Amino acid sequence: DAIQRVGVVGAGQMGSGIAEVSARAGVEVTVFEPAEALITAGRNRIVKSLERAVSAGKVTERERDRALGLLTFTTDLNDLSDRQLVIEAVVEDEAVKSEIFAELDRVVTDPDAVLASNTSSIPIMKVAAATKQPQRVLGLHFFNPVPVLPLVELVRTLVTDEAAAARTEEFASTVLGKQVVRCSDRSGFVVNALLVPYLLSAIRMVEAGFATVEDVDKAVVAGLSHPMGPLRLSDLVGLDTLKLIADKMFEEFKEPHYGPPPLLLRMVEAGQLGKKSGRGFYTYA
Amino acid sequence: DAIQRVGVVGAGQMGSGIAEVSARAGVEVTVFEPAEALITAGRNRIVKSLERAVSAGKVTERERDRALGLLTFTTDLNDLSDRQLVIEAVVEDEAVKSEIFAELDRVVTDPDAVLASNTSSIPIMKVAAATKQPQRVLGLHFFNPVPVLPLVELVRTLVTDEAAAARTEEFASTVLGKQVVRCSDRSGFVVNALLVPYLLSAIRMVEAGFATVEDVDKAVVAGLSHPMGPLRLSDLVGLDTLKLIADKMFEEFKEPHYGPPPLLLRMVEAGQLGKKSGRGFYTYA
Repeated sequence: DAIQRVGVVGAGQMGSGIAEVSARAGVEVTVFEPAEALITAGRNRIVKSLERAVSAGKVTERERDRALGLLTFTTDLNDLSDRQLVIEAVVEDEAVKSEIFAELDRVVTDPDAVLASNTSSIPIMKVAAATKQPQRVLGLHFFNPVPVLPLVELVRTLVTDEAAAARTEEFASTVLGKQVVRCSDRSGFVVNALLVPYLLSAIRMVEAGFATVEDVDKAVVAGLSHPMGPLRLSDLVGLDTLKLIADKMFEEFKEPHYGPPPLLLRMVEAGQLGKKSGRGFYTYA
Repeated sequence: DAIQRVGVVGAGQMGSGIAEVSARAGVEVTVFEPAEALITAGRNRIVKSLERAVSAGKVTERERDRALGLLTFTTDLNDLSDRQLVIEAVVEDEAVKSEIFAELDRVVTDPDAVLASNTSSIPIMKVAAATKQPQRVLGLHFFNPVPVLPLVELVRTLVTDEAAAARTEEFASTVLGKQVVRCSDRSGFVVNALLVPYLLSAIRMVEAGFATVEDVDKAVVAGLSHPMGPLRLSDLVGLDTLKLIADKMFEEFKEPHYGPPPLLLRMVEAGQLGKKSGRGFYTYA
């Protein structure tokens, strides 16, 4: 019934956060990547994250050691054969995700197991259709920084098994201590679908010279009590990431207000991607 | 150069808020309503407000009385003749605002005086066009609760005098302690033009059964760290106010995503206006 054996495929920012929160909650976690370079970069992310948490008095030294003791890193996909829940968080590319789900579906043989994707941009039904048992597949969508933000979106396809969804929801709630939000398999789900068009409209105001970057952000923090204004927040999301979600939402829904504005296109093309490149709507030193 | 004598036209929720914060800032304030019944309603708003604020530790016993000491209520518009700044916050109706601004213009004779509108729905140029000195008119847009939210929008028309704008900005910053955001005379200004399409998009999600009211609000609070989710917030803005602002944005810009969705229309027709009627997206006892 209950989930004690978790697998994670991918060890970027999101994959590393998902593995960290699962190990800190006391679950056995196996992290898979195809190459030794990617394993070591993933392990180093988790080690550094946990070292910061210790320096700030949020986790003890023994907690940190216990978490690391529950993490197993491997480049053999067969080490995932005994998992009850596997979460995929790799590059946002349809063909790479389909190949990984075909191979997970063969290797992970427990009929009660769940195969979940963290994707923001590929429809869940498309990765489910890569498997021989599509009823085991769903969306489980997390938010950076995964160890802090207490939310997941749980996305059922047309064929997701009801009992698979209930097991996953109970895991996210009872083990990870997160709030669970349900929705249908539609581009952007709930959170991104409200957030991205709002950020785009702010970018359009700036582009049309209707208000400055500083005044838009000021107006939102003071008037709406958000922690951060939309241009600052676009910079944190990443302008390339914002452009990709916007492109997928336009493709699905065809309404022009979902499409990326010209200023955003010009900034992505110049390499002005926000905080991660050193500049977007603001400069980062 | 410096403002010490302020007039407020109207004593509903916004006008009483504007008078309170000016009196607490140590400026002299005359509040005007035509009918004596409206006057008593206003004083009581302000005394309740100042009491609820002494209750929760916020202000020295005598401050409350210094503030009350600086407020004068009148049913004679000619008492506003000596005002340096007059702020109108009456019913959102073009023909009513026009009459008031034409009279104000005749009564206030100082050429350096400023006549300002708190309106959300009428273009500032239209109320300016009703006066003989249009260069004295601008928008000064506050946000409820006015003694808490530290923001105003300062909206220049095509003809607002530079000196009038700079004096008004200095009053808002230096005297009221508010942040000041500039923009042009366009439906929604900055804040409402970002907020309202975002709220409408949440309502469309609810209407299509894509996610529940509680799940959308949960996702925004946990996911985006907003203090309040969009349907809770709609209930607090008022669904009638939301419909009015959406109607004007649609008339100005003609893009369908600015128009009010059918669920919002039916709710307003049913008298389900949010917190103030006892029911909107949620029930209030």
